[PDB]
Amino acid sequence: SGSCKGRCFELQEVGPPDCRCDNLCKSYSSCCHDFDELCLKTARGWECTKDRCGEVRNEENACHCSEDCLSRGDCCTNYQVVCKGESHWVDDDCEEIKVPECPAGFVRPPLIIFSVDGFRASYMKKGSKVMPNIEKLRSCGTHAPYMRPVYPTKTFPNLYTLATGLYPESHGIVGNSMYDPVFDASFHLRGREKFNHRWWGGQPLWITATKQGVRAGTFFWSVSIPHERRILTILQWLSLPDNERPSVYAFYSEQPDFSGHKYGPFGPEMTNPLREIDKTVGQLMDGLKQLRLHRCVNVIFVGDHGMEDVTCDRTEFLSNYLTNVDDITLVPGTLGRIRAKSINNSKYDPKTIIAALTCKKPDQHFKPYMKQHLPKRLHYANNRRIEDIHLLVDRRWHVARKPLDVYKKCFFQGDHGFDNKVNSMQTVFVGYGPTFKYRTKVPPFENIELYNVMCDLLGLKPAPNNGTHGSLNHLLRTNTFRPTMPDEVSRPNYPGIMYLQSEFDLGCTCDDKVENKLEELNKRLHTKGSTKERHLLYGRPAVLYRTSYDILYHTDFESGYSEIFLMPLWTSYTISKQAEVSSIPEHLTNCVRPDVRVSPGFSQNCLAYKNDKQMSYGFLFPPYLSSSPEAKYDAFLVTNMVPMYPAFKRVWAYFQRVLVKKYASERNGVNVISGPIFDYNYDGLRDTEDEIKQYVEGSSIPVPTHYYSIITSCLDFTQPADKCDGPLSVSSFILPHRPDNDESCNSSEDESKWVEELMKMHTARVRDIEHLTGLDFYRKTSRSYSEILTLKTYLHTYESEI
Ligand SMILES: *[C@@H]1O[C@H](CO)[C@@H](O[C@@H]2O[C@H](CO)[C@@H](O[C@@H]3O[C@H](CO[C@H]4O[C@H](CO[C@H]5O[C@H](CO)[C@@H](O)[C@H](O)[C@@H]5O)[C@@H](O)[C@H](O[C@H]5O[C@H](CO)[C@@H](O)[C@H](O)[C@@H]5O[C@H]5O[C@H](CO)[C@@H](O)[C@H](O)[C@@H]5O)[C@@H]4O)[C@@H](O)[C@H](O[C@H]4O[C@H](CO)[C@@H](O)[C@H](O)[C@@H]4O[C@H]4O[C@H](CO)[C@@H](O)[C@H](O)[C@@H]4O)[C@@H]3O)[C@H](O)[C@H]2NC(C)=O)[C@H](O)[C@H]1NC(C)=O
Ligand SMILES: O=c1nc2n(c3ccccc13)Cc1ccccc1/C2=C\c1ccc(Br)cc1
Ligand SMILES: [Ca+2]
Ligand SMILES: [K+]
Ligand code: NA
Ligand SMILES: [Zn+2]
Repeated sequence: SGSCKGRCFELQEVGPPDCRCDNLCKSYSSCCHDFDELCLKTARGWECTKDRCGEVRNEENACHCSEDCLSRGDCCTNYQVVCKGESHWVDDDCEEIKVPECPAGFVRPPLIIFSVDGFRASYMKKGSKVMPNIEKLRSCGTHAPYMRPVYPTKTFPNLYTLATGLYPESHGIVGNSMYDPVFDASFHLRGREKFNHRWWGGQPLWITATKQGVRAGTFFWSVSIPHERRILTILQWLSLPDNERPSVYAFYSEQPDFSGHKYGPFGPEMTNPLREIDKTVGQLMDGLKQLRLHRCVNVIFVGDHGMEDVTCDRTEFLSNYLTNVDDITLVPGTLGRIRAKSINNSKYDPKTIIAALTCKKPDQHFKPYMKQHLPKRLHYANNRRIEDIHLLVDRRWHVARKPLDVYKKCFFQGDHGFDNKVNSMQTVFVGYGPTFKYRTKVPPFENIELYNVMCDLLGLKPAPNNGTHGSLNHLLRTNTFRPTMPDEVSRPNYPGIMYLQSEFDLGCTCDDKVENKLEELNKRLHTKGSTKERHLLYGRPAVLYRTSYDILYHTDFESGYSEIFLMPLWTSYTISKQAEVSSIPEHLTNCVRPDVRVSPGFSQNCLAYKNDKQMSYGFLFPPYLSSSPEAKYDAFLVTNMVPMYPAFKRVWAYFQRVLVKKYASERNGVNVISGPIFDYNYDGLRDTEDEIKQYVEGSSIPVPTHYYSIITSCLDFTQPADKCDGPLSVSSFILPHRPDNDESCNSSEDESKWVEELMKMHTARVRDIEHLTGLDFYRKTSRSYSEILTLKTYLHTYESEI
């Protein structure tokens, strides 16, 4: 029942039930009666015209062109241009901002986040003729060719990842629609439930700012408040006295996502929304220039996801695959999440659901997965709000439950939400200001990294998050943060020859007993690690947890062998361009040899594989790439051996026999690090031994859930991988270790038609492998630590050129 007299867009929300005057009161139905009148003035528009100059202050107007307006901080943004012969910010040549140029009483440069919904990366080039302000920010500041959103590429997961540096599985907003079985409640876009704190995990920037005594603009805007009013409110706040003025502000545009849904990413109707966005960027920058803040403020221009072409006719229906579609609830669209419609119903069975959706039609436009089998690069499993069954939907398609759902809910021509590697889902980043570099292009990066940077730009300490602090230092002219290498926790043992053959009772056999001062002196040095400079190019990986392990040297490879897990944690080898592929000689098919540097009790044994009818075994260093007939015997040590389902042996064998040699050919040598991963609780983090759910039958040999490889070479491919003088190039994958090849609909064909495709799907960052293994790679290089962190966050996507 109170008033907004003197409180328009107040910075601290008042306590109920007293009427509010902040930028969120409309959204709550709690604004004061006089809010529209005082706080949402519209009279005469947003632009000073040639006959408003010098006017007599009329308080009814949206903005002002009177003489006192500069003092009141409430001029129209073009006031100086129309009235005082000033130029627009965009018409001025851009001058490097080598230091902040701020008015007295600014403790730090303000940060302004300008986030735009559905702003696809290619808009920067394709719409460049109609966005001269955005294009000036882009070419004068720092920009990436594009920014990778998180999965699912929806609005709320992505804007909250931008604010927290966390994966949605961690922050808890895992879609635009959710059901939380613990709270027994649902989250929807439309509604009031979305405003309930318990949905929102982690610690977003504005709460981080406040706990550390940095004042934050009320970030969020009720939808009806026009963009021009949003801008003038931000400029008004920038004129508050120093003890009241916030240090960070956010502006959000519903465009071009809104129009993109109706017309498609490139519909001719899309030119106008892009013009309007630019017009708003113009207004801000002219307003900052009026305030003399245009060389003081850091501006971030940032999208949450792109937009793809999607129409009604490209819908796949679960009714065409399942009889009894009514026993399920589907969260539909560009992804699918399936649960049981009722919990008292216990004839529902997920195993049978997946089977009925697996490779059922020649042209099938979605693939079912249990969430824990999804590619690890999506990080989309460790949350009770993520349904066990998940449908990865092809770009350009929708999934729905029944046809009735589509024609009664064509209407739309664009959508988003797909796999975050998809070109059309990529978005933008431009940073402009004293803290950002001048005319700098940086490589593409993931939006999870920005929370640390925004914290850096504000002199704040980030809450723990999924960014890699320091990986984006190359954006910044000056950085608060200088990262340091984590300390090694366990140091290795270097065993010598300690055991006699006959002490081993492993049920292993080898046709080996056919073999001299020449090459026994040589193999002695091979076991001391003579060729180790060749095979271990960037130093040994550090182990960052408490464990017992051995470094084992060989002619062709080096490994860190775990006495706890009975297998290597990592194996490292170099394959030059000139190296040859040989076969496994017939007599050595089944050869496994005891390793006399490791005790029987810390060794695997061949019997358990004999007795485990579902489980076989493979090697980490591939015997196919042994450098000589003699070196080949090393490849058959029991300590190079790991458990593999026969179905996965097809995959692995093809990688080792064919793909490794191909990459060495194409890249001029490669260094390969391979190993097992254990993630039974699907949290993207290394399991301890008491978390292992599967052992090779009647033995303490744990079964990995995944196998990784990290393949490194020289970015300058004219240099060989073992002789690189410069930056490195990397690709990695995390392959799921599965007893069938149901994932690949073409598996019954030759490996040359499906294996590489599978590997591409399971591409990973070296950083993903680090979390999953507790190792730290690239410890000894000539490169700067910041450059290495960037390499570790790199993802090889196998999409074409944007
Ligand atoms: C990406 O980055 C993130 C963030 O860094 C990584 O996620 C973190 O990972 C940690 C290790 O897994 C995990 O540690 C947990 O913490 C449990 C308690 O956590 C609660 O408190 C958190 C802190 O909030 C406060 O933050 C600051 C301090 O920093 C304070 O000043 C404030 O006061 C804040 O309140 C909080 O973040 C967390 O939030 C979760 O839950 C909320 C409400 O339910 C949700 O809103 C929110 O979304 C979070 O939910 C996520 O996390 C949970 C798992 O925590 C997950 O299930 C969800 O899916 C979702 O993803 C909490 O409120 C603590 O219980 C754990 O301790 C157990 O394990 C240790 C092992 O050392 C034992 O020693 C210990 O005794 C204990 O075991 C006992 O309980 C066990 C299980 O119940 C049981 O088995 C056993 O028998 C024992 O009795 C552990 O320390 C962080 O919580 C987590 N943080 C976040 C934000 O998720 C993530 O790993 C990264 N991803 C990758 C791939 O790298
Ligand atoms: O005015 C709005 N601000 C926002 N959203 C709106 C959605 C509809 C109408 C208005 C709004 C969606 C959103 C979701 C989750 C987290 C932040 C935001 C958000 C801005 C933002 C601020 C700071 C950062 Br950092 C990132 C995003
Ligand atoms: Ca785990
Ligand atoms: K077997
Ligand atoms: Na198959
Ligand atoms: Zn949208």
